[PDB]
Amino acid sequence: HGLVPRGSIPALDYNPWEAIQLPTTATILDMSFIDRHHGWLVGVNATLMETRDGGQTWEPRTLVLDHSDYRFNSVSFQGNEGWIVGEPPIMLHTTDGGQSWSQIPLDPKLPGSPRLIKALGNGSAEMITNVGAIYRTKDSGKNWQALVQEAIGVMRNLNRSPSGEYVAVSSRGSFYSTWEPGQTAWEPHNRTTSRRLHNMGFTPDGRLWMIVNGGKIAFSDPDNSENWGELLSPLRVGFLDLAYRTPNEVWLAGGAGALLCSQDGGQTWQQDVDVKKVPSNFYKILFFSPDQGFILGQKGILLRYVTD
Amino acid sequence: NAHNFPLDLASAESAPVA
Repeated sequence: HGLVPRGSIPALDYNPWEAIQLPTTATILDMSFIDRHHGWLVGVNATLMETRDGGQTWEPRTLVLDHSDYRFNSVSFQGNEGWIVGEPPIMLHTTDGGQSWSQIPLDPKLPGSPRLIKALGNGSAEMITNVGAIYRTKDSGKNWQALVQEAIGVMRNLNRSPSGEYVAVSSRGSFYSTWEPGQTAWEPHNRTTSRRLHNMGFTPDGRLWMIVNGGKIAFSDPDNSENWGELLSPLRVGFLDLAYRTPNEVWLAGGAGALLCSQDGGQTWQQDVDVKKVPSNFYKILFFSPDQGFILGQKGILLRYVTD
Repeated sequence: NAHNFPLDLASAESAPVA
């Protein structure tokens, strides 16, 4: 499996990723860690699993819900306080590291369905819905206040910056929108390529990155977050996520076992050929530290970063 | 489609699920 022919892009000398099969065929959608060893992952069909060895092994945790059809979209821990949101609207909360969980009934006025929750610690969190509504709680989810008043269309692939900014691609990739605290509305931006936008996020140096249709990426101008550099073609395949491990080491995950690494901040790319054996799209890269990282696949497949 | 969002939400009391 995964034999790559001569003439491909240069190969990485080393493979730091190990494939793990979870005790499920459910697709995993998000993961969050309390500390270096204790973490949680969530996915489709209300899948919830816990690790206590840093993600080498995972155990399912039983929940008693009214049904098991929920898609758990996002999980976030800050210390022992953890939150999960999913669709159709559901929110779960823990204050003891996930020993016990409570369902927080969501106000039926909630606009759209939850797509992301961010734990801020000590009773605070913010939640974003697929229509770009943003709500903050400070009292463990009893009350929520809107942080934005207005938006356009359905958002996709929400990403949050270290300072609490958000960027989102529209549901058809025709444009993207940004928001930062104090804005009453998202601000939409026209895309700069013919190719439809698939995903966008933040670099560790205050820029945006974007993945566009046809296996191309680009980075915004440091002088001007609204000017974009030249389109790059890492593989000369569609890409699904991009994530930094360090300021200069970038990983780029795509369909059918495609996984590339750049050690020069995105200038040149090398293929991790070893993971091409694994029969899965790579949907999402999560680095929790320079040493600890996971890639979410299908059918209960994860890749785990081993420090080497 | 433009949307205008409720400014405040409130949650009923939580129920244990685990």
